[PDB]
Amino acid sequence: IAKNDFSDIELAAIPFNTLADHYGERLAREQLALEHESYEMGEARFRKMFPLITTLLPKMIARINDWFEEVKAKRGKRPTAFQFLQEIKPEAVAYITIKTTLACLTSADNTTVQAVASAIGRAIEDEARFGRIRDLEAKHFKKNVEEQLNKRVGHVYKKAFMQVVEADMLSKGLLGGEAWSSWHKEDSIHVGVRCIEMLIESTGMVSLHRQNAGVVGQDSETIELAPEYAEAIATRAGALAGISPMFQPCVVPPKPWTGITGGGYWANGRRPLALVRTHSKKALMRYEDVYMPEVYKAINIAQNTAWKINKKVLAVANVITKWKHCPVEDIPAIEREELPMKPEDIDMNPEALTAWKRAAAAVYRKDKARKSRRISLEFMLEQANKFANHKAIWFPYNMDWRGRVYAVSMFNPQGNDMTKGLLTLAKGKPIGKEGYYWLKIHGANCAGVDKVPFPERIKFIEENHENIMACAKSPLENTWWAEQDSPFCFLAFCFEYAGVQHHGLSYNCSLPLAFDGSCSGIQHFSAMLRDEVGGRAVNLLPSETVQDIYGIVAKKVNEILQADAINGTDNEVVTVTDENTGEISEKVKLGTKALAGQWLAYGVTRSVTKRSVMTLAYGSKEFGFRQQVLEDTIQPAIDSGKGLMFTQPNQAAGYMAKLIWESVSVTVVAAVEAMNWLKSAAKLLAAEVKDKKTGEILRKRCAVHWVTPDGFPVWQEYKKPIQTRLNLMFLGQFRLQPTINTNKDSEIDAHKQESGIAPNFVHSQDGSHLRKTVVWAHEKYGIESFALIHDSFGTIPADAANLFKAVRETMVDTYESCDVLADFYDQFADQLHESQLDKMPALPAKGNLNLRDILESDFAFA
DNA sequence: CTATAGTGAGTCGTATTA
DNA sequence: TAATACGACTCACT
Repeated sequence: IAKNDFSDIELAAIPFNTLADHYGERLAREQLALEHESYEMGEARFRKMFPLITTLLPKMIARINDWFEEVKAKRGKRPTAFQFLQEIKPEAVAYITIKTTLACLTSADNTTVQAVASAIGRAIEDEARFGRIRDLEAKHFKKNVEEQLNKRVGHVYKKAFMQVVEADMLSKGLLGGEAWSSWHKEDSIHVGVRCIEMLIESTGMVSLHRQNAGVVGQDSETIELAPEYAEAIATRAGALAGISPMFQPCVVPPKPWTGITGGGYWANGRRPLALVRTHSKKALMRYEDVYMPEVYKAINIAQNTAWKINKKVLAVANVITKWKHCPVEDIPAIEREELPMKPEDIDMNPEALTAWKRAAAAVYRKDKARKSRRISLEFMLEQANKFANHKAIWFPYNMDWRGRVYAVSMFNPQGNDMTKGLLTLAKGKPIGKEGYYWLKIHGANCAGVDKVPFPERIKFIEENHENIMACAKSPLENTWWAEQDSPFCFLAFCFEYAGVQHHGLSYNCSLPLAFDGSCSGIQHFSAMLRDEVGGRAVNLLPSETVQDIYGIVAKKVNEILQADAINGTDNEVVTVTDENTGEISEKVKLGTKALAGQWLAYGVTRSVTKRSVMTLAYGSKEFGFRQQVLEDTIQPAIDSGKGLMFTQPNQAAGYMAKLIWESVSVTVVAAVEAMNWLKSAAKLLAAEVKDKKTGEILRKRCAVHWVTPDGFPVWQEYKKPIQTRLNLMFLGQFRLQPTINTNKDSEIDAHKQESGIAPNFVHSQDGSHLRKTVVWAHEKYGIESFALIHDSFGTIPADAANLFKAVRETMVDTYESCDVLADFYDQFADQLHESQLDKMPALPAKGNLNLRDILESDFAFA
């Protein structure tokens, strides 16, 4: 083990060396240096900036010292935060805070004092530990290594790219460990809050706002980025110049994963990562010695893909994102949106100061969103411009408790349009007729043209040749591209395309082209159940046309509407018929006849069913859609000015929720029958079997466990949090008493255990597919560069051909030799129940579909 | 999922510390 | 001595 076995001084030297031999000495330090930014800002690096940081940092740092004197100069008990914070270096505490606070303000929703406070403690603790070794480390790579200039060089602008290291040739000292916080959450939060409290004091960077003072289920306290400060981020250029996200890319290939922890990043002066993100330590220890060569292999392969900033697009982005009217109708506006005017009628409540509260609300709900979207954007731009020149960069990877693979860094290939467009693959190959083809297939997809057959997609592309060429030429003048669904990505396609018209198929392209799965989960359920009626619906089977589940699910809603418009119930009486005299209320019930018509008066298209149905693989049922249709279709309808046909809004949702559910239930009968078998399993596995008046524990509440095809075990165990509050005098102004979930966990939550299985299962299932797909597309075919995004697979135009069939292969290969459901039963059988037994099973029926049809399936990527 | 978390005041009793 | 900070509890809440 790295720990214990070695001494602080060694551990602080090992990473640098094992990283200097490879890649050179110049980068060796750049890698550690860069990583060290997660904890402290560099003296030289800072001073060199003579941006926002240049004012925050110094004032913040001074305030931490002032406080330390204040605390000591006083008799009696010392604030709990002190105890922990006093140990840590003020230059690190300040940076971690500022840095971390901002990153948290990127979330348009969870900016409650607890989320923020928690983040700070989680990182301030990472410096508390590791800080020593981190210091030694800085010292060590700051000094020049001895002799050999050929080894100290390394890089050299050649054509070959840095090669990853051999897991077998890795020093023990690099084998990480202990990647879990060890502080009681109370202490953690304690630290957090004070840091925050000090940020405010020294620099009014943020403010605390009381939200919904009174509501027992909504009340809260949140952090808001102070106005003047927010306006600088949107207005100035690079106000976040020296404020890089917690996790940044890499300048050298990521440390391979050999164990449960300590992979990806290199420095030992940091808090090691963790193969699997988990709710607890022990929970993560269940992977200590599992043995899943394929999982690690898939991961390690994924890390390797080299990326490079897309210089050109970075050039366009740096500009347009500062226009008082950007051509991209999505880039958050610069000028705040002014609140609605008041009808002057203050003393009237017909609906004035009744709904006006709502009117203003929305505007406020948006300003916050738009503000925090600006920060995320700015973070990306900063991160983009920061590595714009780097020949190449890499991304370390992680997994969620289900398996799904994720890029650790904030700015990563799994981001949004702009984020994606700013990136492209490091090395490419000559496009060739094969590539040029799909490069144009992607560009089509990049626009809202992906519901049609390939040939016809191609038409669209060539039919806009002059357009594509115009924009590529002068992007700031021919903004046609910025009017496309995936603007920055399309624009990224134009730069390449034109690049082919200027070099022929001998052109070397690296743009990552992706093939996204139609409707993951519904695909997977369909395969494991061989449902033909449903698989086709998604797209498993070949067709002349691209199937559109959300669309075939809509045509069915319509025919029921048509019929219920002709026939159907008749508007019912009131509540006086059920209870004569006393309740003239609900003077309306509305039958199916009226309700349907109201729907036929609105339209009911593919939109009205998209979300309502795609949340099927999330535990949604007929009751779920109710509150879904309402806010996603009717509410904003009324709220706009239309939808005046929904007289009794609450009832309309009820009618539609039914129709969608009744409609889907027949379309993908399988998925439904499978989700049910799983809900009916987690239930028994959860429930606490008890005897009548004896209460003896026949068998306790257990967790649902199963293993995925590529051999990745997964345990799903939702638990009930043990809460508590804290009494914190805030800025000596009032007592902030936040409710917080304590690390100590108790009884299992059978309700969430049940309603969470299905959605979790498939996701885990498509996670293994994504992995197998990386191993196959890497061994069978040359594909070595991957742009994974859960249900979207991408590579370079050259390798596109092979990846396109690779996904089909693995997809097929697995469900032909694996009965996941049965394999599941082989889990909770010999590991669950003792008495009942019956009234549970009934494995769903298998279908008449041929998993081979997939290979030839034209529009069923993934 | 990407972890997440009702609020402040009025009152007491307690170990701690200049 | 006698300040200090804060966990514990109980309440009322636009």
